[PDB]
Amino acid sequence: TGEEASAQVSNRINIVSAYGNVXXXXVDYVNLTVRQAAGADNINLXKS
Amino acid sequence: QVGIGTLIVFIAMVLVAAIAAGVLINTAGYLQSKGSATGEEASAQVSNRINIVSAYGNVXXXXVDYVNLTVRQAAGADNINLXKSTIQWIGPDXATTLTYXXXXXXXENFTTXSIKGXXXXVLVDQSDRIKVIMYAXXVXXXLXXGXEVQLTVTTQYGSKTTYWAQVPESLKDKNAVXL
Amino acid sequence: TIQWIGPDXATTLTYXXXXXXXXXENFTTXSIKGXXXXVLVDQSDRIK
Ligand SMILES: *[C@@H]1O[C@H](CO)[C@@H](O[C@@H]2O[C@H](C(=O)O)[C@@H](O[C@@H]3O[C@@H](C(=O)O)[C@@H](O[C@@H]4O[C@H](C(=O)O)[C@@H](O)[C@H](O)[C@H]4OS(=O)(=O)O)[C@H](OS(=O)(=O)O)[C@H]3O)[C@H](O)[C@H]2O)[C@H](O)[C@H]1O
Ligand SMILES: *[C@@H]1O[C@H](CO)[C@@H](O[C@@H]2O[C@H](C(=O)O)[C@@H](O[C@@H]3O[C@@H](C(=O)O)[C@@H](O[C@@H]4O[C@H](C(=O)O)[C@@H](O)[C@H](O)[C@H]4OS(=O)(=O)O)[C@H](OS(=O)(=O)O)[C@H]3O)[C@H](O)[C@H]2O)[C@H](O)[C@H]1O
Repeated sequence: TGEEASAQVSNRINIVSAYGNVXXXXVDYVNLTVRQAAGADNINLXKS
Repeated sequence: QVGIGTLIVFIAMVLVAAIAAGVLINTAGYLQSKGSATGEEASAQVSNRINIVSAYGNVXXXXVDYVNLTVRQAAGADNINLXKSTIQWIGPDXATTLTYXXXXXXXENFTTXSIKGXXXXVLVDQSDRIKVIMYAXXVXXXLXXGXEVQLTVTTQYGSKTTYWAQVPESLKDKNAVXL
Repeated sequence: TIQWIGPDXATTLTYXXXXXXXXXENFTTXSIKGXXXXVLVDQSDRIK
């Protein structure tokens, strides 16, 4: 319990910026650039 | 315990302060770029201007059928492109807004010719004069003796220069006049 | 069991079989992450 609780609080994703392609007159994609927060461990982006 | 409880909360508080410090600096980042751009463009609006040196036109039969303007850089202005610029024509008949027609005689458009300089559309230097060419019988009817025209040469940045072109009282025995 | 202290009623909702749009005073669970759609196995499971 002690290990998992600290992992819950600390392991976090930080979003740097967001951009998307635009065709004709409508945004057809939404892309984000993410990074792990301060002191975080390995963050798998499939179980997320 | 209180020792265990304190450490977990302390971990959260530095993260919260990190987020709080994050928004403050980044918001200042956007305001920096927006502020700097506003200062430059506003300064360019006041400074970059056009001065009309003199105006003249051809005389056929008994009607001034061209209006030619000799423009020059204003005091302290930067490059003045004459294609992205526009000129208003409040004549005795029509009241339209002319634009650049690349190469012409020009219907409802104006042309340049470069009196002096290394460009025929840009006022790069301070000593370079460009001739703005305007067709009278194309934008409207051929000007008659007395018909005054009001012209405002609007630069891209927004600065305006107004010149009132007044055809001489009598057009007898003269091939060209000074409007 | 889920207790619904709402603005009008106040009941205790129990689970019902896969019956959406007809779920009266019951609640239904549709899986979001995982193989099981009624039980949370590991930390990565998410159920709606
Ligand atoms: C969010 O981020 C995603 C990241 O993928 C991004 O998605 C891409 O957007 C591209 C564009 O719309 O910006 C798409 O580009 C097209 O497909 C590429 C590829 O095939 O996937 C490239 O394809 C070649 O294009 C040439 C060209 O002459 O058109 C064609 O001969 C042929 O379709 C392809 O030939 S190839 O290169 O020999 O394979 C090309 O883009 S490029 O690689 O940047 O030059 C585009 O045709 C891309 O498919 C898409 O996944 C979103 O846009 C973001 O919002
Ligand atoms: C305002 O500024 C504009 C700037 O364009 C100016 O426009 C010009 O005005 C000239 C004149 O009316 O002052 C026009 O001149 C005529 O056309 C020229 C050219 O063809 O465009 C020249 O034409 C030749 O002249 C010979 C000559 O012996 O007279 C003739 O054989 C024949 O007309 C033409 O033969 S050619 O060259 O083989 O084609 C001539 O003017 S010139 O070049 O100055 O000597 C005139 O005939 C000119 O067309 C027009 O753009 C306005 O006048 C200003 O008010």
